[PDB]
Amino acid sequence: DQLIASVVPELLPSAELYEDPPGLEPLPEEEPLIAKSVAKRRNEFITVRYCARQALSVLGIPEVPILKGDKGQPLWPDGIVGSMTHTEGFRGAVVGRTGEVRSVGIDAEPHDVLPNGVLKSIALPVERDELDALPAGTHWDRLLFCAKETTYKAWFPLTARWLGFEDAHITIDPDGTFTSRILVDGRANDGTVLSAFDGRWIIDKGLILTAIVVPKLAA
Ligand SMILES: [Mg+2]
Ligand SMILES: [Mg+2]
Repeated sequence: DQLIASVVPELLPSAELYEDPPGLEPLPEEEPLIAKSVAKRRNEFITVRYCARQALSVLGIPEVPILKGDKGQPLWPDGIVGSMTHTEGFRGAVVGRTGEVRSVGIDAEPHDVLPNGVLKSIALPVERDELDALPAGTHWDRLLFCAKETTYKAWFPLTARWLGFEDAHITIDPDGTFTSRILVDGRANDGTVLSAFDGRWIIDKGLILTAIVVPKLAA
């Protein structure tokens, strides 16, 4: 009953953990990336890459470092796309072949009200009214935050550009889907235009997991 696996296609292997297993190490090439980091950050960095290497192995890729670009993005092997996320009680990664999908993003958050002031900073005025109308029993504010994070993670590998909270309008459906409408220039690096993303969401184990897969276009 893994969360990521329940919201991405079977052809995108994923792996996740809810605690840091004892004894894990970064690969040698990864050590400089967390040398200056606090211990909590070291732990999540190491464990999420353990998960990513597990998923990569399913695609036939043996142990390899996963470094980071200047904008924080993970640097995947040739022919691979993927995404990672970590929060209190969750580390997760998903990967896929560029021959199968264009991009993927995921995000995890605890299923609770957003911290004070955060919803105001992330939500368009219309989004706030929309969330107020969704069915009781779900922290839709936190789900919106997650979906916004996921939208940027799926977007950046295809554009190499920023996407702020105000640059996409996210509509959440109670049925476990959402849509992200892009409000900025959507020209992508493959010549196409990105105007909207389709996403999926699940709440389980006290956590929200959101995911966007950007499909390949028809030939
Ligand atoms: Mg994190
Ligand atoms: Mg996040």
